[PDB]
Amino acid sequence: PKQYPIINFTTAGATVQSYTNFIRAVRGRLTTGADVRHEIPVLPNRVGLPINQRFILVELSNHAELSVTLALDVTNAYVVGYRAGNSAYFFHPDNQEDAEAITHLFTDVQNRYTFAFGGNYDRLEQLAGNLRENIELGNGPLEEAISALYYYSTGGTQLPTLARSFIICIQMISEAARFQYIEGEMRTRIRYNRRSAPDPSVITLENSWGRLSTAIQESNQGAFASPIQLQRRNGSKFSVYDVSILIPIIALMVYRCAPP
Ligand SMILES: O=C(O)c1ccc(Cc2cccs2)cc1
Repeated sequence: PKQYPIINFTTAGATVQSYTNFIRAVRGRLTTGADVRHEIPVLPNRVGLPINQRFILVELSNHAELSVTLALDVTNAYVVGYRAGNSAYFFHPDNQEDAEAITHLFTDVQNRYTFAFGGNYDRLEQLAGNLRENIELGNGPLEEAISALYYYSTGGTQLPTLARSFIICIQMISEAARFQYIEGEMRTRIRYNRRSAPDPSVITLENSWGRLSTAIQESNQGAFASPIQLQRRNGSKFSVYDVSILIPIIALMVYRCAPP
């Protein structure tokens, strides 16, 4: 339709309800082409997906009324790049096909840049000089991340702050879309007007998203080949035998194959 779907969100006067509707809307657009036949939605297969269905845009704004737009890949719900003003910035794609795909984003803009680095946490934590466990999430942090992303395009933001801001945005949007549990953790932060880094329960879920997507889609009648290990709020390890307990926790999965 000329442009990809746009969801708007603002930190200005943000409430639990407004964040909830925002995440609801993002999931909606992510799952237009999803396989919703089983207990957990499966995002469209990367292979053969027409380019006009490949991305969604998330436009973020704050009290300062600065605006940036993130591009998310519908196949994994992950941020691939963003726009601020007349410039767009992309994470380093892993292959030639992904590199072609992003040429279809933000075609309007004068200035296009591809970072040397990918958008995985390991690398972003390195650039930020900060682990996820010491980077606070909440409305306040998201407000500041929006400003920092905007001012990267004017020379006002240094790369470590940019990376820290991506880590914030990805967790509060992509991971909240992927995980009802993480969305809920954000709702609590918004309710009580607090900012705090994610505990190990949030972090291991984020790290386990691909593995969980795999174990679930390769399960025998919903029971797992081998158990997957997660962490509680206090760091203690437990394991999960079957999908039952994960249906309320994971909202979307990356396409995975299945056995012979
Ligand atoms: O006991 C806890 O603190 C705890 C246990 C499990 C999780 C992850 C899940 C929450 C609901 C189902 S699995 C988080 C925190």
